[PDB]
Amino acid sequence: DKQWERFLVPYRQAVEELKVKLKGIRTLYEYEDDHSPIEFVTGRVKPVASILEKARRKSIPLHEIETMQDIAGLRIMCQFVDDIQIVKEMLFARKDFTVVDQRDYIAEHKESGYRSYHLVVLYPLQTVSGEKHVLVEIQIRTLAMNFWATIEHSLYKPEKVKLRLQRASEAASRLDEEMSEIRGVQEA
Amino acid sequence: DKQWERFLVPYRQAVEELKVKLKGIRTLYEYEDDHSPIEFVTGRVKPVASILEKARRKSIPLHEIETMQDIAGLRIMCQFVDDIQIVKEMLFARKDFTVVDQRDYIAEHKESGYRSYHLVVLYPLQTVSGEKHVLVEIQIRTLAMNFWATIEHSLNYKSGNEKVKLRLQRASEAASRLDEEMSEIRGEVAA
Amino acid sequence: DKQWERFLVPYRQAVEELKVKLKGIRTLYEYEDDHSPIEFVTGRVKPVASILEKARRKSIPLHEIETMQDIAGLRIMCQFVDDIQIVKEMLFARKDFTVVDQRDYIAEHKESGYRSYHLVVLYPLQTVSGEKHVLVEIQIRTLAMNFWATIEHSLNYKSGNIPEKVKLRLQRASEAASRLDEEMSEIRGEVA
Amino acid sequence: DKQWERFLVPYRQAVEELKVKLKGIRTLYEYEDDHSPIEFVTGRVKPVASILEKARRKSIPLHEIETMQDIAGLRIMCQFVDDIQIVKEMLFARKDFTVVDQRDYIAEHKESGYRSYHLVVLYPLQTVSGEKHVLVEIQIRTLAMNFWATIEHSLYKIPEKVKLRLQRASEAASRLDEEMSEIRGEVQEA
Ligand SMILES: Nc1nc2c(ncn2C2OC(COP(=O)(O)OP(=O)(O)OP(=O)(O)O)C(OP(=O)(O)OP(=O)(O)O)C2O)c(=O)[nH]1
Ligand SMILES: Nc1nc2c(ncn2[C@@H]2OC(COP(=O)(O)OP(=O)(O)OP(=O)(O)O)C(OP(=O)(O)OP(=O)(O)O)C2O)c(=O)[nH]1
Ligand SMILES: Nc1nc2c(ncn2[C@@H]2OC(COP(=O)(O)OP(=O)(O)OP(=O)(O)O)C(OP(=O)(O)OP(=O)(O)O)[C@H]2O)c(=O)[nH]1
Ligand SMILES: Nc1nc2c(ncn2[C@@H]2OC(COP(=O)(O)OP(=O)(O)OP(=O)(O)O)C(OP(=O)(O)OP(=O)(O)O)[C@H]2O)c(=O)[nH]1
Ligand SMILES: Nc1nc2c(ncn2[C@@H]2OC(COP(=O)(O)OP(=O)(O)OP(=O)(O)O)[C@H](OP(=O)(O)OP(=O)(O)O)[C@H]2O)c(=O)[nH]1
Ligand SMILES: Nc1nc2c(ncn2[C@H]2OC(COP(=O)(O)OP(=O)(O)OP(=O)(O)O)[C@@H](OP(=O)(O)OP(=O)(O)O)C2O)c(=O)[nH]1
Repeated sequence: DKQWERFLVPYRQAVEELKVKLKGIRTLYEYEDDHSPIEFVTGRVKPVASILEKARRKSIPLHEIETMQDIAGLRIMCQFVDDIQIVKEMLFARKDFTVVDQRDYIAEHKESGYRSYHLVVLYPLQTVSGEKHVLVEIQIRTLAMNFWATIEHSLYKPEKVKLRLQRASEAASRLDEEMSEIRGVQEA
Repeated sequence: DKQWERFLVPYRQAVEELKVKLKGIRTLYEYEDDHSPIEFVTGRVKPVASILEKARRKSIPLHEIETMQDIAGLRIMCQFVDDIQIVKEMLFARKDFTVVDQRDYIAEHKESGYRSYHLVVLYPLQTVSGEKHVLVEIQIRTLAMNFWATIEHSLNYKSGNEKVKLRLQRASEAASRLDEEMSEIRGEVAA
Repeated sequence: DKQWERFLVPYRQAVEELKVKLKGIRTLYEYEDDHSPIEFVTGRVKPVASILEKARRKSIPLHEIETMQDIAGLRIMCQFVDDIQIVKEMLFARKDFTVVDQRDYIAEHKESGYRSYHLVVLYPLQTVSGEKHVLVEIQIRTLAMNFWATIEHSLNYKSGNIPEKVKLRLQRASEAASRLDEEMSEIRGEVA
Repeated sequence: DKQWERFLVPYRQAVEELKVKLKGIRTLYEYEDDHSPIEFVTGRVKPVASILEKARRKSIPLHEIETMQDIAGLRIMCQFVDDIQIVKEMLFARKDFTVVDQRDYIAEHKESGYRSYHLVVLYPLQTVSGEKHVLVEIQIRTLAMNFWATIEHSLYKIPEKVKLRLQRASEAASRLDEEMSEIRGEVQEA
């Protein structure tokens, strides 16, 4: 299976560079103190097994899984739902990649209960031969959404429970709105 | 402060080592692939400013701030409260260090609402002199408690000044219930 | 002095980024599994101390310290001198920055015998406040040159000033070193 | 297959941990106001291919490869040959592992020209199952040795005249090392 691992080399690289780039955004507020809209950033390559599986599901020819948009992904975590908008601004203003696609599951959460902002970028990768472009999916979401989705994604490992899970999601969504509301201590 | 810097180097070394060690557990659960009892591992050394400040408001003579327990600290993050217990039992079993204090604020949350399991270890550090020991506070919490704690902590960090506080209190309670509901949903899927 | 670390934020950032970008070049050879022209890659942000010194020397006003070429630097270590050309061409082809200066102290060694290939680049750091370009110096060396340069530098960190019997020579050291590389290149040549 | 991926997990972990432990040693000198005996530190685990070919060469029966001493290896580089003694002491004085073997190829340098000090330690990895011990081979060398060792290791790709030029290249490096420390001595007298 060296075949695919050789294929994923530029995806690994793309992710590592984007980790350093985005993890450093936060670092900019670190010497003006303030409040940073970014709490932390994670990154990952879809494991080969998952890549072939999803390509069948959405019926993609092995010759064109490049068009699969989340072989490489990064995840940005914020405190408040209004930070997501701010982070959006940045990623759009950036010109070391270019935004290609977007899916707002914060406005219209999924039937599962799932909430996140997904923006797919086109990352220009420098290689020994020339210049490749790989699709990276960045996912922006609050800690609350991240709490919900991390547990739900795991359960991967019954209809009564799909419902309780959807209930839990919105419970969590209210706890979001409540902290943002609480943030009205700005009255100082 | 070049003097301070020499004081904090062992603590930084201690965070870095434990960081790598504890991500060993996560790393290991990726193979034998069930859900890892550790989601994230972070670590920080207290900034000199906060070291002096925490010192002031607890007496602690500036020649005895080695007794301050959280100069070095790691935070461990778990999906489930069940996962915390596993992580707790792993730490007590380790030979690379020694537990010397624990404060269970999951059982009895603080007045502010804060929940977390706090474990204090004595970490041995090889040096150029001989062998140094340092106190490192390991904090364990769920994604849900981590959500509350991060947000409440930041708000407090702007000075800290009423009815807001009681809403924060209830907020912790909501999160606890979300935690409980997810545990129930878990054993429900056993079936 | 808290002004300095805020000043240096974009410098470490840029260094961190080129570090990951360059190590990736190496990585593109553990799969190809042939010879990689890059063995190691390091980076530094000049200490405030060194920055201040270098400012007076080069005659750089402190409010335009930005014009200093190596506040941020990276260093790439190669096996053979020929590897240095392969990396030079690679760097010149990259479009995530642009080359603005080069100094070939390999062909024309410095007085004290220091050898290396320096190229200075203009790096496009994205930030919240828009963009920003930083001058980053990339040094390129063989292991052999690296050996000499490291040691000489550590010595030159004794009062700066230094005897002329230790000055009987490290150039001779450096010429010896230069000949080792010469030899190693030749030896390699024997492939048959 | 995956029975290997599982085998190497304690080795990759022990490497990651020692990497952090040893890199930290130089950091003790960033405010020591002295010179650090460690310049840098590298780490690797042996890729399965390499592991197999070695055991099917040194004639090691598979079912006990965990006797093979360098499945996990770190490597310490120094400026001077005097540093190597110093680091060596530290390593011996450490309590987070025990030294169990040693090969001084600086003292007695191998037909090829190979010079470096090899230290073998038993590392007590805390695992979930308990406490595993794993053999890790630490290699200490000067930059000079490293320049030579690195190039020669890669020439993996033979003429008896070439083997000899290489031998003399090792010597050349060794002298240049000695000249360096010599130069270093004269510097101290000032
Ligand atoms: N502030 C904050 N950070 C969190 C939190 N949870 C996780 N992190 C961090 O997540 C990081 C990176 O994501 P991780 O998924 O845990 O994976 P990593 O093992 O760090 O691999 P990666 O670095 O991304 O290749 C961090 O540090 P770095 O990678 O930057 O360095 P450091 O790792 O030294 O802490 C974090 O501090 C959190 O609740 N709050
Ligand atoms: N070891 C060694 N290095 C040398 C020698 N000559 C020049 N260099 C270095 O070159 C560096 C970077 O490029 P420049 O100094 O700008 O190149 P030059 O234009 O030739 O120097 P110049 O501007 O004329 O003084 C160094 O880093 P810095 O010292 O500035 O910062 P650090 O110690 O952090 O590495 C050097 O130490 C030498 O004889 N021996
Ligand atoms: N967000 C939040 N965090 C809390 C709360 N209560 C305690 N913690 C934390 O507990 C810490 C460790 O304290 P412990 O010594 O384990 O227990 P305590 O006795 O309750 O603290 P104490 O000794 O009284 O100060 C922290 O680090 P430090 O603040 O000291 O340093 P940092 O800013 O790095 O987080 C906390 O922020 C709380 O009500 N909300
Ligand atoms: N460049 C170079 N390196 C040498 C030479 N001789 C030995 N070494 C190395 O020594 C290694 C480990 O040391 P030991 O096994 O303890 O010493 P020995 O008993 O002499 O080797 P042996 O057991 O006979 O094979 C290596 O790793 P491995 O090769 O096994 O794998 P890799 O380089 O990928 O790590 C070496 O390459 C040499 O003549 N030139
Ligand atoms: N926890 C959770 N995550 C969800 C849910 N719905 C979608 N996501 C995720 O969305 C992913 C990628 O986003 P998109 O492809 O842009 O959005 P969609 O088109 O809706 O996905 P889709 O085509 O339906 O699969 C994920 O990574 P992958 O699963 O593909 O791989 P991994 O989790 O390992 O990263 C998700 O897990 C959900 O209901 N719960
Ligand atoms: N301080 C110093 N470092 C040197 C010198 N020559 C080479 N190095 C190296 O410095 C490295 C980095 O040191 P680190 O402490 O690991 O810091 P980093 O730059 O962030 O690397 P890191 O990624 O953390 O390992 C190397 O990475 P690796 O490829 O080994 O691992 P690696 O691939 O891991 O880089 C080196 O080979 C020198 O004269 N002085």
